Amino acid sequence: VSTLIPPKVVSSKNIGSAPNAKRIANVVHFYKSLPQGPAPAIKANTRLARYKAKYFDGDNASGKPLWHFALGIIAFGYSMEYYFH
Amino acid sequence: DRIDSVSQLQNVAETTKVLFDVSKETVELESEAFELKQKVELAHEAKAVLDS
Repeated sequence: VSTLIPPKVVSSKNIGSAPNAKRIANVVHFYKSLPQGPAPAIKANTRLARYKAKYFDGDNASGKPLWHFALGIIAFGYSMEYYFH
Repeated sequence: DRIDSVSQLQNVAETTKVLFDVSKETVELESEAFELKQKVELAHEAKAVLDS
């Protein structure tokens, strides 16, 4: 009809409602993120925890970490047979 | 890509309203040409009477 403001209508809606939702998820995701792998908390030792944080730790995760249980139970069971048999 | 969607709007706020005004006021300046066409048509009519 006459003059208007075709571009200035970005007030009524920002570009990309789906991109806006994605970016809003991105802001919460990236902001509420550790600076560089923060909050590790690996070490622990209290009676059994000295074995948990050492033997159930994934630095090795080899076969001996489970085999310690077998060796210990064998130590218990040999005395069990000695007191039993 | 969100930054890119923002990239086009960077050098557009410079002259969006400038165009809004340039295409408005200069178009508003057409009443002068309208009235001048009116007088030119009156001149054509009278000149044609004289030519007759």
